[PDB]
Amino acid sequence: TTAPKPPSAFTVEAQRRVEAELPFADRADFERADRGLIRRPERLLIRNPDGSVAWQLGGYDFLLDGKPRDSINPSLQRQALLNLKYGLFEVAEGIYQVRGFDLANITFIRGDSGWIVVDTLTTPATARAAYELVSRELGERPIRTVIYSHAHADHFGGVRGLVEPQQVASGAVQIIAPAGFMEAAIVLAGNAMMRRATYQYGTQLPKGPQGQVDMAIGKGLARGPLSLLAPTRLIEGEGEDLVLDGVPFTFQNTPGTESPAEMNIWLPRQKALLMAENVVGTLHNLYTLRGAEVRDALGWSKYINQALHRFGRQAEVMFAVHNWPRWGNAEIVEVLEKQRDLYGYLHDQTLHLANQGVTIGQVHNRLRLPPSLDQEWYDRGYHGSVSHNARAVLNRYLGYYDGNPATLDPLSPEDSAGRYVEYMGGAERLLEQARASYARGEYRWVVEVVNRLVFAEPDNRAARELQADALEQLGYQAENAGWRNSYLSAAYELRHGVPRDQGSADALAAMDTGLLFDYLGVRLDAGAAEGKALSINLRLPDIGENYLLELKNSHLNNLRGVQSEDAGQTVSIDRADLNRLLLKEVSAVRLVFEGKLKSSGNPLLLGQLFGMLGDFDFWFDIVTPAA
Amino acid sequence: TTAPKPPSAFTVEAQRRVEAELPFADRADFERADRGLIRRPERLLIRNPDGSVAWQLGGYDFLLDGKPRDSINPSLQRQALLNLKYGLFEVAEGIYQVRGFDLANITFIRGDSGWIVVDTLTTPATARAAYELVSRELGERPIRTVIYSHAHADHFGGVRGLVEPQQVASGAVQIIAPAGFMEAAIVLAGNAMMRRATYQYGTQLPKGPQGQVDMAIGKGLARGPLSLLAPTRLIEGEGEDLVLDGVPFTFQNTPGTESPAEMNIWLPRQKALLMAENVVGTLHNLYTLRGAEVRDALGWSKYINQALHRFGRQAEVMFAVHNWPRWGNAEIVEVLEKQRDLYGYLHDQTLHLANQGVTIGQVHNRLRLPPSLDQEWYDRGYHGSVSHNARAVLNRYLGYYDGNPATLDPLSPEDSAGRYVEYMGGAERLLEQARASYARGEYRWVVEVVNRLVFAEPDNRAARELQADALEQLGYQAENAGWRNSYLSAAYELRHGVPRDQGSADALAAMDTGLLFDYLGVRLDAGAAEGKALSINLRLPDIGENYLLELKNSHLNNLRGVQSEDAGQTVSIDRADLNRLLLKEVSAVRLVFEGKLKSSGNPLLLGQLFGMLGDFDFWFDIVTPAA
Ligand SMILES: [Zn+2]
Ligand SMILES: [Zn+2]
Ligand SMILES: [Zn+2]
Ligand SMILES: [Zn+2]
Repeated sequence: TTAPKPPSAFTVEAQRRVEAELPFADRADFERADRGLIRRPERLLIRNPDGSVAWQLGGYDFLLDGKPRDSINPSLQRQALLNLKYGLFEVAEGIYQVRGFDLANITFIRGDSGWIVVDTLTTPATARAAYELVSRELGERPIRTVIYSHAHADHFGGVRGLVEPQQVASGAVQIIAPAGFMEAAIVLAGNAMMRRATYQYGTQLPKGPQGQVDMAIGKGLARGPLSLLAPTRLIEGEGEDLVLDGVPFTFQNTPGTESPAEMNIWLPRQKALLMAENVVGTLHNLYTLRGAEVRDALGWSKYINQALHRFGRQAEVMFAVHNWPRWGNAEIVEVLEKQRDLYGYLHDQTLHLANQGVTIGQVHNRLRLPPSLDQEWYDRGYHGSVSHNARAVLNRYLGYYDGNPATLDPLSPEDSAGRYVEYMGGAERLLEQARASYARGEYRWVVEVVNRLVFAEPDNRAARELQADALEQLGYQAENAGWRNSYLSAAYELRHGVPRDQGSADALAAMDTGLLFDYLGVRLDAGAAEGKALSINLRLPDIGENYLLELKNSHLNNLRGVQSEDAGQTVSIDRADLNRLLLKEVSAVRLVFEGKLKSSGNPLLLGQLFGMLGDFDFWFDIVTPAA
Repeated sequence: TTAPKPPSAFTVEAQRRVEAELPFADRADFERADRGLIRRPERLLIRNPDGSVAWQLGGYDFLLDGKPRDSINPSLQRQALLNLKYGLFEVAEGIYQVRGFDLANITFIRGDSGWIVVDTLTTPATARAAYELVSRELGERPIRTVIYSHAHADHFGGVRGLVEPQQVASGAVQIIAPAGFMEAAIVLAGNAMMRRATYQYGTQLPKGPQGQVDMAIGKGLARGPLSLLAPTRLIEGEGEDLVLDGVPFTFQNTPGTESPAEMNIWLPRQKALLMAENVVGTLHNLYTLRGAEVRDALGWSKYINQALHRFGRQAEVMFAVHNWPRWGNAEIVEVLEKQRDLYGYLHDQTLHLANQGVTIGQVHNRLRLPPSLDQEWYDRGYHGSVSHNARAVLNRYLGYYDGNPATLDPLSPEDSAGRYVEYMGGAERLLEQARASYARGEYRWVVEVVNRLVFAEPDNRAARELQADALEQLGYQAENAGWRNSYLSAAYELRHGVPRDQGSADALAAMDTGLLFDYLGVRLDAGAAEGKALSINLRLPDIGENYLLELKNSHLNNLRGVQSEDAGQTVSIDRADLNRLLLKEVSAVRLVFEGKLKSSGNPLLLGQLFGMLGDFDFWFDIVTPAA
């Protein structure tokens, strides 16, 4: 059988262990997530221009009844309910939030003549909707400044929902971001990341006690087009002290990079500290399970300390681009201290264990936070985990190899799986020992060993089913939402198979030209390219940039600011029309005829180059070897 | 039995496959490594001031006979012999090298009045010795400029062998390095890296056909004190065009970082291109098996291209800080192109496979260089490998997790080993199936499966022995020197056990104060620290720096440029005397009495803090669970 099973007796007992271990009697978050509430609309349903649904909370109803569900980790269930505390809130005099309209919060500060808005949610429809709500409850006011607190999609994504390019062009609206917003806003492993994110986000799970229940830092991500408007003022260096529509701001940039992607925001009139996504109601990821390059817990920790000493030591309220605010100085001082020490202790004690020989394969089973960090709800691994962050720190410093040459040159799991199964007595004997292991609760073992069988025999229904039951129990047990969603997506794929059926113009525009040709380079099919040599001068006059493109040895190179007399073709074309070409909104032919793609030399090269570009299927296999 | 065994029939056949696959008929490297030779001393033996031996080539004699040794990969044996081509060489008019006096080369350029020297080998004795040799053959000339081509120990390490601080202080000698030399010259996972490097360097193997035979980019590393003198001029930005002792230089920095750690060197009078350790007679590491953060193959590839277009297209000779030069423009153009396309194709095709779902656990078994890159000796994985570099690229972009939740929360190998062994019929039945696997040549399997048994039963002599035989055959087969040394060190540890018996003042001086207290932070024992809270203002007046040290929640913080009125102790002390304190050259007591460690507030804190600092045992276990 293949539907979700009930929590086992062991999982029930794991959930019990969690309530013994954690301070459920500390209920103050509930008193915080409700404070200053001005309006919670009855039912929230947000629609896109094309009529798809962007966001909706009704599927989380099962949680409103309050009652325990042993197929959800109880700590995760606590975070799940809190995240349901959506609507328009006051944070302090002239400071409002709409929370729970998307993954992130949006922040409206009262200027003398209009709004200063921090962040824009994920997609225009949810922004427009946050704004509609502000305007019914507080009075319609124009937006004079949008501020992007950092270079992520769930912060700049719904900007077109709030303002139009004409408003930016006239100077009616300024967009403010940290220097290096545009370098970081934008890929080269994008298909892999995205596929893997279907697990972390649980894009195929039902909302329900046996599927998606939360995303730690929000309920989930909104579904809609992606928008982006270039900022007009950058905050440089360490930061800058500005005044906007009469209101004083201090921006504190991620230190001491030339290219900050993020900044804290201090408002001295309200003594209000807006922490950027460096402090949230959860340990954050140093490594997102969907894959990216490991973050810097050491720098993270030092940046929080810098905030603590600059603003923390006078703050009356601290609030965030995810989750809910905290009020009062002592409370703010302690949280800052703890968030600081949590990233620091993750970092320093991983490396303490690593220096004593503990490996990337062992550290998550050795490292434990000390009580003062372990016992705060905003320290729980809902989003990042101690387990995968400790591995990530170690991986940043020593890489993926554990130093035992038994693992230096390892066979692919699907080429060793047959032999593991043979050495184990065959499929049936392996299944039989595994059932006994399951019946003892040994899920972290069972998923390891039966996975050897799924890779050996991917069409073995009984292996798949058992593997799924075990992964599912792990997911009911997970504190971590990405972990839970992963566990249940894998079970879902193993029981059913993967979908046999199945780009933002703003994001392509934001992409640097070098990076674009770097991506085209990743698309290059090496088979088709073997033995080919071509080179082409590319001139993009709308943006005043020249590249040299050289295909040799099955590698596509691109070199900014260079031209060669030896090129086989010289192609001139605005970046703007190159973007339309790449997005299939226009054809090469159409663009020559219009006199917008001029050429000289061999007119065929560019096309030959484009024709060697392969594409990727999205729904690759994860839990089985490739089909 | 426990001594090295003979190559198996399979290993013999693997070595044969290598000679069928590779262009041994391309012998030109031999004609290159000998060109311009002025002197090769008869026997090379270099001694340290304390009388230890720093360097010596006599142990490599077995290779001089030329004849095949099937316990060495034949391609590796080729690189091994070439690296034995040591001594004083002319590269071009007024350009000399001493090669094979240490891991790296040292370069002497003829100035009007003296030498300009590029790089200083690993330790003073080998520098002094390189210089002695130059001075006998070419005339003794003073050194006016030392240049560090990049921020590694085997480039700045033997500087005190060439010049003294008084010479730098008077202005008699300038030291030139890329901006950001001092940020990169210097740790936090140093014990782990070092222990692991005993495998990669083979520090316990005999020199011999069944032990160490080479280190790819040199014969090996010299044993001696580590020296470092701060540069006096930095090359900023993209680079700078200088003239030194009459001779024109162009420095090209690693682009477009503010903090270059490396630079190419072009000499227009000789049309001579000195490539920094970005181009060598080998694919280099993006990831060194001893562990560090993954390098940037994309940037690497673009930097070589920039060199190609700036200097490559007029170069007559290209030479290097490792291995031997290449002469003539066409040859130089092609190599540059290929080295460029090799890092590019590693990078772009890893990510092509990753976008199609291939994982970090599979990519090394899928990626193959195309013939035009595969068939050049300077493209062989002697140092880096295609196998571990492809994994490293993927790890940079997606991290260590393969996306299958069967591997998200894995049991430590020593906690799953019992069960793998139980499911496999017990120790004896597992050994018996493994012997049959061995007898078929299936070494990459055997080391995987028998390792499960060594972790289950580390005192099981037969498991250990079999595991060692298999790892040893893998090592005889390895093209890659770090891989070979690892394989044979693991065999060595499994047969014998690990050593039951068992800091540079210049390097500590070079360490930034923040980074030093970051390291003390890693030394902190979390047990001893639990529940403790102390804070201390540190003032270092020789260098004009103030730190705030705050111990809380079992984490030590340090904050540059800040003081607090609330500190429990204020300690003032020159960085210079703090260094002596840390190196046990002086005591705290001695330094108060001398009036060099002043205090106020609670005089005990600093000592209490130092007393919570643990230390690491060097010889931790790798191939067995901890003792
Ligand atoms: Zn973010
Ligand atoms: Zn966010
Ligand atoms: Zn180096
Ligand atoms: Zn080097």
